[PDB]
Amino acid sequence: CPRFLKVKNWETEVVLTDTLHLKSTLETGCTEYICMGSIMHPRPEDVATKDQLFPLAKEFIDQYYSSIKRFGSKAHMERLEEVNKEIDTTSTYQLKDTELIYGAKHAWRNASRCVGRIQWSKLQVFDARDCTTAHGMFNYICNHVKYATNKGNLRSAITIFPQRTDGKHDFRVWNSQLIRYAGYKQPDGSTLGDPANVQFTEICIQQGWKPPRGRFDVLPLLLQANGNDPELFQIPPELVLEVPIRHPKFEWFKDLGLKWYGLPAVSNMLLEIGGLEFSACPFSGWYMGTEIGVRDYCDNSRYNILEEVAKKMNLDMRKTSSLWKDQALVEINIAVLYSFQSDKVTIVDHHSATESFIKHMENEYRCRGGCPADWVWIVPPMSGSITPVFHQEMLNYRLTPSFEYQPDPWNTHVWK
Amino acid sequence: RFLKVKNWETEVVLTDTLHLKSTLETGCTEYICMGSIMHPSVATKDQLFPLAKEFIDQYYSSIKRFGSKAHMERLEEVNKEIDTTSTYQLKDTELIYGAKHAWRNASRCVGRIQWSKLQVFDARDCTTAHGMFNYICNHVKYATNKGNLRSAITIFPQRTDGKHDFRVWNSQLIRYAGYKQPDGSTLGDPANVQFTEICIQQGWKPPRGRFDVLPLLLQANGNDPELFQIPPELVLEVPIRHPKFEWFKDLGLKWYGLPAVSNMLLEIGGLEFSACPFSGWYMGTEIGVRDYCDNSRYNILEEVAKKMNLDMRKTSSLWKDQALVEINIAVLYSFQSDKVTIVDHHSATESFIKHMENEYRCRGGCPADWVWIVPPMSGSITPVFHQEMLNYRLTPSFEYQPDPWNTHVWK
Ligand code: HEM
Ligand code: HEM
Ligand SMILES: Cc1cc(N)nc2cc(-c3ccc(OCc4ccccn4)c(CN)c3)ccc12
Ligand SMILES: Cc1cc(N)nc2cc(-c3ccc(OCc4ccccn4)c(CN)c3)ccc12
Ligand SMILES: C[C@H](O)[C@H](O)[C@H]1CNc2nc(N)[nH]c(=O)c2N1
Ligand SMILES: C[C@H](O)[C@H](O)[C@H]1CNc2nc(N)[nH]c(=O)c2N1
Ligand SMILES: [Zn+2]
Repeated sequence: CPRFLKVKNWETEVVLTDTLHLKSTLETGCTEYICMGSIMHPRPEDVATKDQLFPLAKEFIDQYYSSIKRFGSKAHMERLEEVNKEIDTTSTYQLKDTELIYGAKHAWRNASRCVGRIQWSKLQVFDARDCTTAHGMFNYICNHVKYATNKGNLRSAITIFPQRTDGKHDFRVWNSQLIRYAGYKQPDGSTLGDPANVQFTEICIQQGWKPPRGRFDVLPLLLQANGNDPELFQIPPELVLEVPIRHPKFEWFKDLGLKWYGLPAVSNMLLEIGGLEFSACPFSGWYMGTEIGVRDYCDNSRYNILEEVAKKMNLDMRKTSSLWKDQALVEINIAVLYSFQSDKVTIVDHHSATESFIKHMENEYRCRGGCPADWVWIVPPMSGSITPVFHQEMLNYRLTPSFEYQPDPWNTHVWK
Repeated sequence: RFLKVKNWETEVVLTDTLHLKSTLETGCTEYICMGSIMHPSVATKDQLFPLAKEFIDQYYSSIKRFGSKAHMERLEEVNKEIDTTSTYQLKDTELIYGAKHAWRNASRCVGRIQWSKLQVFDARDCTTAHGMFNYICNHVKYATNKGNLRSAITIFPQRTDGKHDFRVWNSQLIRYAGYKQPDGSTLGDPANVQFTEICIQQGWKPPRGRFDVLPLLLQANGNDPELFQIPPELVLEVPIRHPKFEWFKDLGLKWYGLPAVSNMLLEIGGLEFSACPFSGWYMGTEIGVRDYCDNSRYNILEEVAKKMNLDMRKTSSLWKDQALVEINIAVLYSFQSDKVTIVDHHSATESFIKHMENEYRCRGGCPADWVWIVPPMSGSITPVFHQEMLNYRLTPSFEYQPDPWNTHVWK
């Protein structure tokens, strides 16, 4: 593998040099003869063996002591020996609080698909490894929601529940995000609410949830502790900050009855640190406007509102070459940013966010020797080429600590 | 192994077997993906015969006569020729097959539903830049067809020793000049400031306007390049106006109807065709987003947003996004009103999805570069954004080559 790789920005001519790729530890899915860079995702009994765990832990511990400028120190060699004994006697080990915080921040720093990583070192880490029950998980999650929401001055945070042991005692949040809206398939084939969440909604209903059957119903939490069957909990509604969507010019936009929640909090990913696996680790930041205004609202398989907005805008919808879809899409994203800013709920537009990411990427190249980035995900879903990331070459590779995908828990759970 | 690609909007899953036929590299490895790198980085008789044999085999497999008498005789024929000349010449049928398949295999091209409808002009008998100019004029006239554009490619003689290359020095046959001003800024098209200066330095008298059609700069058989003015009645242009903003025409904008890329290399069966201008018709965003609104291109967003009286102090007003849509409405409206072929990015990406379906069914796959296929605006409200794609390299192909003014040893 070549030692220095160059990436160029075709708009500014800036050339950056990447050496950090030499530290990559996992597979991308690509080969020498095929590129899988647009593939979205390129056994539960199996946990890391002693022999697998030793090198992964040393690699992380080494990285941690190098970061605090104590590599090779007495404290470094003693921590190595203590970890090695734990793995020897118990087949696993426990991270120190300092290492847990370092690992979580670096999984975010390493998340190649995240345009928001300029913030990676300002992450509030909540240590929930003492949790034993689903009620306890509910408590930790409510506190997380309240802290991160901060009455609209959102603060990035992660809550980390106990790590995997034998694979039969996993902690899991069954929700894909802490706050999402229910979706309901009707007998006639139409959908009320968010079509993305129909399957999960049906699971909640089977578990006993009584659905209000509206368009914007906050879903309950479905929480699994220690491998037990999951349990339902209603998030207290005063903890769910929401924004009604209105438009600065179009007085009729409010009459569409749209709203969205303030806190994006992904809850179905796995955090890997030093070979340890944290299967329940909900983390939250704040929104980029297009996540709501382009994807959530205008995806055909989501709320799919382009049609109705175009009608109320009295656009010619007969020919595609009028660009009526594009024109309505901009107005919708204007409304989303206006409504969040008016209510003083943190949000970032796609111009500001991508401009910050370029500055972040350049700094990471300077101080760290690189910045893994997934162009397919970094470039926003509208107006791609009038953001600076479109013209920026990126290298994608997988560093650890990392956030990973994991199978949906209803597909693997053994019901008690 | 068989590879699956999913459309996350329609849940259609296609199965790729065609990738198993590739042997050229992508630039990625198991540990690093270079899918967003623009260019991830003179044969011998021994390099040349396996390449020739592979291409002959796939041609005779394509015409349902694999292992036939003609197939066996063509292989032996090509064998003797590489032996005794260090190269070989393609039959006419093979030239046409190879050129259509280079287009078919172009992973970055969203227009490939048209790939088998390509007019192939054989220019392998050309010897001088005057001959190149004649062949190119005939291409332009045929492809333009009074607005009813027709896809075409003109293929000049192949590389021999690398010292006698035919080259079109222009990056496209029709482009507008760019002028580096005294006060530091740029008049015209900044993409072409360097090429324009080379044309001036070679004797071209520049009109110094905003849309000055560049001359052709043509190199035959490795000689110094020579300048030629394309006859203006051959250059079809469209004044851009808006269907609702009557002030838009006062911007003074125009563009040319014929996109004709002239700086790429065509590779067929180990042979290299360093001059092979090819042309189709525009997707509107190529003009309305990239050519007009790239920071390093015509950069007209501020001006348009001014005349729209948009609030420009905060990025979160999305004033850039509003002006961008209006510019692209004007381009599509202007070409359509003048009956010049153009396709919008919704229709084009929709056609590409259908093309992918066809290729998976009849060919076992379709190499496709998501980074290039997804249009530069309104990405996720086009169907290709939600379509998983596999990128891999098949030959015959179009390849990049160095700019001639970095190689050419003058005399
Ligand atoms: C603080 C403000 C943040 C912003 C503006 C932001 C922005 C984004 C956006 C726009 C995406 C693409 C999402 C999509 O297309 O649906 C994304 C993905 C991602 N973000 Fe960030 N993010 C933020 C905070 C965080 C935090 C706090 C973490 C973890 C601690 C994180 C980790 C990730 C990961 C792992 C992904 C990839 C998700 C996947 O592959 O499915 N982000 N982010
Ligand atoms: C007929 C209508 C066609 C349409 C609408 C079309 C559309 C496009 C577009 C939009 C691009 C991306 C260009 C950019 O972003 O700057 C592209 C790339 C490309 N097209 Fe097509 N195209 C057409 C015809 C053709 C033909 C006739 C050929 C060759 C015979 C061809 C070969 C290519 C190649 C090689 C590329 C990639 C260029 C590169 O890698 O730098 N296309 N096409
Ligand atoms: C912290 C934060 C802030 C912010 N503003 N946005 C964020 C977006 C994500 C995010 C996006 C897309 C995802 O996957 C879509 C998918 C996958 C497979 C199939 C269908 N769809 C997932 C999967 N967990 C997460 C994660 C964290 C974010
Ligand atoms: C046949 C046809 C029809 C149509 N409608 N559009 C077409 C666009 C291209 C096309 C686009 C971008 C390109 O690369 C930009 C670049 C590279 C390196 C450095 C700077 N810039 C090249 C490389 N020549 C070609 C090619 C053919 C087209
Ligand atoms: C097929 C394609 O990979 C898929 O639609 C991806 C494209 N890029 C994306 N980019 C972001 N940020 N989020 C997404 O969900 C997707 N979806
Ligand atoms: C850095 C990146 O590869 C570069 O900007 C690419 C991105 N995608 C593109 N897509 C198209 N269609 N045309 C382009 O010129 C580019 N440029
Ligand atoms: Zn790749």
